[PDB]
This record gives sequence, C-alpha cells and structure tokens, in this order.
Amino acid sequence: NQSKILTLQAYDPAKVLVFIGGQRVSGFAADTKIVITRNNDNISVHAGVDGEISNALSRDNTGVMTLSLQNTAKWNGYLAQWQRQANVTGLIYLPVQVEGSQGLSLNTIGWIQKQPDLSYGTEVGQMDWEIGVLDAWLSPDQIQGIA
Amino acid sequence: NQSKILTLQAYDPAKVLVFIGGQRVSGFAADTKIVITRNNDNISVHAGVDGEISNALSRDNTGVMTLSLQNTAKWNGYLAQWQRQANVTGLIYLPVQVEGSQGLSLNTIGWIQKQPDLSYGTEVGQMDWEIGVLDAWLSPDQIQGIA
Amino acid sequence: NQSKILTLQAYDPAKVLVFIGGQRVSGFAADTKIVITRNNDNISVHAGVDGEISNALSRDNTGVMTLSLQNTAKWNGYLAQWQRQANVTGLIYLPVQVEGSQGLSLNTIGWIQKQPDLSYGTEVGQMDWEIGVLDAWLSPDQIQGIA
Amino acid sequence: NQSKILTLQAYDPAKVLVFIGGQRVSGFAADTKIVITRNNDNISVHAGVDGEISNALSRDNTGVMTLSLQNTAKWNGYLAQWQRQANVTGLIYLPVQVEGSQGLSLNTIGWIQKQPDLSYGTEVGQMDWEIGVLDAWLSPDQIQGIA
Amino acid sequence: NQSKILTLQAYDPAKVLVFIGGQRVSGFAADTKIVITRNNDNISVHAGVDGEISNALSRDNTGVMTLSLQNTAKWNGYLAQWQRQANVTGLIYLPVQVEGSQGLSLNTIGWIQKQPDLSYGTEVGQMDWEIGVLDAWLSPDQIQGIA
Amino acid sequence: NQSKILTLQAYDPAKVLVFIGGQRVSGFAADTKIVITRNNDNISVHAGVDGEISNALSRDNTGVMTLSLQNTAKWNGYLAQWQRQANVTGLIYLPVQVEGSQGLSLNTIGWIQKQPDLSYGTEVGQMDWEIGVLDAWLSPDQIQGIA
Amino acid sequence: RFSHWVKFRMEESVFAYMKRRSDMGLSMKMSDEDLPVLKSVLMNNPINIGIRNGGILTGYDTNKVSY
Repeated sequence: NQSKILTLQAYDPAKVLVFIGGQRVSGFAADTKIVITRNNDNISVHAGVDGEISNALSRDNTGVMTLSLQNTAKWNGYLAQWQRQANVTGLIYLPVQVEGSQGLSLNTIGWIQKQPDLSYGTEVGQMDWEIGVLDAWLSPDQIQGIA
Repeated sequence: NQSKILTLQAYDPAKVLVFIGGQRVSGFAADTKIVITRNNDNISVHAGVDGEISNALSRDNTGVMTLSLQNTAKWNGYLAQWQRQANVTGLIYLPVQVEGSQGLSLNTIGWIQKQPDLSYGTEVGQMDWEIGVLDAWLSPDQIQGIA
Repeated sequence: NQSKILTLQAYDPAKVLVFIGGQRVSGFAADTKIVITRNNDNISVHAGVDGEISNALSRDNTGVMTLSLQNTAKWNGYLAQWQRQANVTGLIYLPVQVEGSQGLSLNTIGWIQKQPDLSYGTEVGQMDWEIGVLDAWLSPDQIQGIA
Repeated sequence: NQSKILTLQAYDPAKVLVFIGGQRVSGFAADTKIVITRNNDNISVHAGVDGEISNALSRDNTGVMTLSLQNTAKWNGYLAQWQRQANVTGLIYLPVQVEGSQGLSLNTIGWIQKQPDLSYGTEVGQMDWEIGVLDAWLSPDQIQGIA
Repeated sequence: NQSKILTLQAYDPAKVLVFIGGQRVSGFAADTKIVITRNNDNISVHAGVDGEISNALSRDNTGVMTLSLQNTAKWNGYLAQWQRQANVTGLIYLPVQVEGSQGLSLNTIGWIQKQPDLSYGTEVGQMDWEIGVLDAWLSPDQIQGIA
Repeated sequence: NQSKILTLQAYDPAKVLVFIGGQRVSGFAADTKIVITRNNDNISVHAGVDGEISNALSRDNTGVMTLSLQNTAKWNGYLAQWQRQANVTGLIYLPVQVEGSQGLSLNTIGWIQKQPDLSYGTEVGQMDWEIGVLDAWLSPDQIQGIA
Repeated sequence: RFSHWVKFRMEESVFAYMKRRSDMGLSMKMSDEDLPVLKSVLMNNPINIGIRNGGILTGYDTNKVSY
C-alpha cells in the first residue's frame, strides 16, 4: 500500500561515506560495503535459586568493523603501510567515521586488527580488512524527528 | 475437506500489534516479524540407579525476543538512544506487550540485550534486535472457548 | 511385484489418534505429526583387556515426544494453560496415549518438557511441543499375528 | 570394455538373505538394506621419539548393524517384543546371519542396541534398528577362487 | 595457448599400477582410485617472546592410503582373509607399491588399518580400505629431467 | 559509470610471478593460484573492569602460503625432492618471492610445511602445497602514487 | 671497509647465480618475467647477512621515512 512507504527517497548506497584518518575510502567490493558488530552483550543477568533477579551493566564496548575492498583497489596500499608503521613505532590508533545516509552513523577511533587473505586467480579477488573500533555505540543523529 | 477449516477468518499478519514502552512498533522486515523463545526447560528429572524418578520445577523463566526491522526504519533510532540511556543512568527495564491476533499473546517487561549487526550494501539491509523479556509465559487469552 | 504388497489397506494418516489427558488432539502441522525417541540405549557393554565381554541392562527408559501443531490451532491454548498450572501447583504428570493405525502404539504418562519457539510472519507458523514420556516402550498390540 | 566385466551375473539385491533368531527378515526400506561397521581400528601404533615403531593388536571387535524397515512392516513387532523380553528376563543375545550374494557374508550373535525414531506423517515412514553384533569379521566364503 | 601444453601424452588413468603383497590390484570404484595423506606436518616452529625462531624436524612420517573398490570386486576377499590372518598370527606388515604414470610414485610397507562400511542396496556399493603406510615420502622418479 | 574505472589496464593473471629458490614456478591449477594468510592478529587488547584499555604489539608474524599445482605438473618433483633433502640434512629455509601485478607483493623466506593429498581418478587432480613464510608483511611497492 | 665488502660480495653473488643459471642452458634473458629475481639474488647473500650481524640499519625514523 502506498500509505506505508518507509523511504520517500530511494536509498542510494553511494551516499554512505567512510573516512579513516581523514581521507575518504573508495574502491569497495561487489555486495557488502561494511559490517559493524559488538563483542559483548549489554548487561549480565544473575538469577538466584528462588527467582531473585539482578542485572549488571557492561563496560567493554569494543566492536569490529569489516571493510570489503577489491584487491586491485589503491587503498590496500595505505592500510598495508599503516600496519608496519604501527608495528615498529607503536602508534596504532586512528580516527574512524561513518555516515548513515538513511540509517545509523558512527564516529570513534580504531585500529587495524588483522590483515585479510590475499588470493590471486582468474577473477579480481577481494579483501576483508578488520578495523577494530574502540567504542561502538551507533548514533541516530542522521534521523530527523527523534524526540 | 471443508469440515476441518482451522481458521474461518484469514490470518492477517498486520493485526499482530507490538508495543514497547507504550509506543506501537512499525517498520518490520520481509519474512519474520518476531520470535519468542525460552532459555531453560520447565522441569528437571533426577532418575536413580534402580529407576526411582523425581522431578523439580524451574525458577528461571527468562526468554529472548527477536525483532526484525529494516535498517531504514525509524524505530532503529529509538532503540539506539535507549541503549546509551540505560548504559549511563542504569535504568534498563521497559514494558513489553504482544497481541496474538489468532495465537498466543505476551505481556511482561524487557530490556535490550544486544545490538544487531549493521551492514550496508546494494540492498536495504535488516536488523535483529534482542529484547530479553523477564518472564515468558505465553497467554491464551485471545482464544475463545478455553474452559 | 504384487505378491509382496506390504499393506493391503492404504495407510491413512488420519487413523492415528493421540489422546492427552483424555481429550483427542487435533490441528496438526503439514508434514510430520509426531516423533518418538529414547534418550539411552538399551544395554551397556564392558569389554576387558583380553576380550572378556559383559553386559548391563539399562534402567532409564524415559523418552521425548514432539507434537507439531499449527500456531493457529486451538490446542496451543490448552498446553499453555497447563504449563502455568503445573509451575505453581506442582502437578506435572498427565496421561498420554497413541494409536498405531498400522504400526506401533504407546500408552504412558508424560509432561510438557519445554515450550516451542513462537514466530509470526507472512505464513501460518508452526509449533513443536515436547511431551516427555515417562516410559517409552513401543507396543505391537495393533499388529495381528504376533505369536 | 567387455574384457573387464566385473560381474557376469547381474547383482540381484533380493538374494541378500538376513536371518535373525532363525527367521528370515523381510519388509525393507527404499534405498539401503543394511550397513555393517566396526568401532575400533585393527591395530595401535606407538611411535617413539627417534622413530622406533611398535604395533599392538586390538581385542575389541564389536560392531554395529543397521536394519532399515518400513514402519508398516510386520517385523517391527517382533523386535519390539524382544526388547521388553530381554529388559526383564535378562536374556539379550540372539544369533545373526547374513548372506553375501556376491560379496562378504557374516555369521555371529547380536542384540538390539537401541530403538529407532518412530515418526508419522503423510508418507510411510522408516525405522533404523541397531543390532549390535558381538564379532564383526567379514567372511569371503561366498567368493570362489580364494586361494 | 598451445605453447603451454602441460602433458603431451593424454593422462590415461589405467597406467596407474598398484601392487600389494606382490599381486596387482584391480576392481576399482567410479571416481577416485587412491588417496595418500600424511598425519604430521614436516617441522615444528617454536617462536620466542621477542621473535627468536627455532625449528624442529619431525620423526613420525606415517601416512594413510585409501583404496576404493566396488563391493562386488574379488579383491575384497583377499583383504578380508588378511585381516584375520594378522589378528591371530601377529604378522601385519606387507609390501605396498604405487606407479605414478605421470606423477609421484610410492614404495613402502603397510598394513590394513580399518575395515570399511559394507552396505547393500539397489546399486552396487563401494568400499574404502585404509592401508596405513609406514613411510610416506612421495618419489619423483617417474619424472624425467629432474636435475 | 566510466568515471570510476578502478583499473585502466585489464588485470592479466599471468603477470603474477612466483619465484621459489630462484626458479620461476609454473603449472598452476584451475581457479586459484595462491593464498596468503597470517596466523596471529596484530595487537592484543587487555580491557580492565572499569574500562581502562591497553594494547600490545604482536611479535609472531609467521604466515602460510598455499600453492595450487596440477598433479601432472613438473614442479611437484622439485618440491618432493626438497622435502627429503631438508629432512635429512636439516636445511629447511629457502627464499620466496611474489610479484603483485596490480596488488600487493611479498618477499621473504619460507619452507615446506606439509605435503598435500595425492589422489588419482578420472580427471587430472590437484595439489595444495603449504609454503610457510617466515614473515608475511604485504608490500605495496608495485602501486604508484603511495605518498 | 664496509663499502668494499658490499661491492665485492654483490658482484660475487650476481655472477655466481648468472653462471650457474647459464650452465644448464636456460640462460637468463632480458624480459619483464625474468629480471625481478635479481631482487631475491641481492637480498639473499649480502643484505640478509648484514642485517643479522647488525652492520646495516633498519626500522623507522621520526624524517618520517623507513630505514
């Protein structure tokens, strides 16, 4: 029914901006651009023998962010240099930002957690870089009307 | 055979109402709207060497409720704000209610247990919010003729 | 070959009767009506270093019975009430019976072990109730000619 | 090529005879009639630090035999009675024999290890009885020319 | 391109000879004839806290060889007799050899490690005999021009 | 759109050169030529009770490299000889190099970690040699414009 | 002394590989597919011994450039 159109402007995936270290990322893969996850659930429940229930608030909010890039992309070079930079000098952190075109944003600092699996074949491959983000609270700021 | 029609009125999925905190939820996914589960089975059986059997009644009735929303939905904003609200202030609980159009209802309190995995790609994604419900006894109240 | 017809009367699935608590169950799912299993194998084998073999007879014969019902069925109400009844009052057991139209029967007592996963979507769902049966020896009584 | 025909008489599955307790089994399933397996491998290898190798001969030769029967078969009754017979009286063993039409035979004693999962639906089901066999050395006796 | 033809004579699978005990094996399955594997990797790496790296040479080189035979094959008889022979008399070992038509060869001693799963149905089955080989270094001797 | 062509020269897989010990490898498989992975992630995170976060730099950078070769390839001979060479004499290491036509390169030393599974059938098989590489930092040197 | 040692050993290492590669036929050739191996040839003999013994420096600076 036309009275329940959830998006009056078509969702254009190109509006989703990602900035790492202050430069705009580009050269993404075929299907998925990014994935953001947490490691720990929000609260812990300790239920007693007779049904007494008490809850605790978590204090580890770190998450992991995956970034799919075609292995022919130029940005593979910048990340590869950065790994060695941090391994020797010991400076790992780097600002990270995400723009939620019509969804949830993100703005924190992160570091390269692991390097992907490089494979060469008859087709242009793919790479999944893991950018661990220090704090992973999604922000609704892009949405209007949030009272 | 027409003498075994189990539903004389077609099951309309839009009649299933969900209220969290007193506001009606909207903006659901493509296939499944909700899923309600328990964590622990009802009773424990302790069987002796020679066949003596004795049973115990459980006292942990907590369950988990999953809520599928399109990542472009507006309700993603309300839940995202609520997480930070509770993380700092320490108020986690919130009333939850479900209307069993032609099934089982539910009416209890719950909290956001975990945040989903946000992914951006060529199609409008999806989100699976986990609303832990304190007590998960399904209610047959919507059914008539229950003697 | 027609000299090896294993059933001279077609197997009609509607002849399989199930009575729980003395009322006939109805409102089953699409493919499978029931499944009966044991938990423990019949005997234990203790084999020695040099090949001495000795066997033991089990004394835990409990099994589990699954009962598929459409989530729009009325019998979901009776089971849901029964759970709360037993949780508070402490009376769990209830007679169970099965009629093996052209197979094996069953007649024992059982209780509701767990409640299924309730899901709402674009199609009428399904529920798998677990009726733990105290003793699960299948009976050949329906078969004629068992000498 | 016709100079490498491995079977000059077509393999007829109906020649495979199975006798349990002295009566011929009948009423088998659709695809597989029987499966015979061992539990333990034949010898154990204990290799030293510097490469010294020594071997040991196993003394547990028990195996398991699966027997697929249509749930409408009459032989389900005989096995079901036998279980209760042994559970009370304590006599479990029973001779078992197999005829390898154009393969390997078997001749030993065995017992019912577990009872299958009985399921009722829109199609005639199936049952997988487990007949643990005390000794599971396959016999080539049916093959001619074994020097 | 025709300047990169890796095999100037078509690879004929029938040239692959296998001799066990001095007699040529025959009666193989449909897709795969043999598979040769090792159990342990070649060297062990012990890396220190600060990056010091040291390596060790393995001394367990045993492998496993699988041999697919149609269950109607005559060679099933010879292996079945051999098992009982070794179980009683205690002589397990037996020479094994493989001819790498256009690949790698093998020449060592081995024993029957386990017996396969015998199954009877509407189609001629298959058997996977495990011939543990004492030493599993592949030999390039069939290849010419190895300087 | 033509304003976002990520590669102005088509990616030709034949430009990817691999040198082991100073000789150019050849005779690769059908789909994938190589795969490069690490074993350990880059840094370790130790988060305290109250949210204090501290990080550590890894010092184990070893990786594994897989090399797919048709089992009829001639290079299988060179690797097979090398294994025995190192097993007896104790010299395992050997230079390894990779050319990233339009990607990331690699230049380090490595050794043969395990030997693949040799299988013979109706089709020309395949082999996956594992060349453990001592240090696995990918190099962007082939990319121009890396400031 | 360091410069003389590096010069002598680089010449030695290149010549030894080239001759051994030309003694089996299959002499080296001027092509994009054959020249890169000189990277390994040089990185092997002098450089990887100099780094291990500590004569040649390595790491990162501040100039903000690798050594």
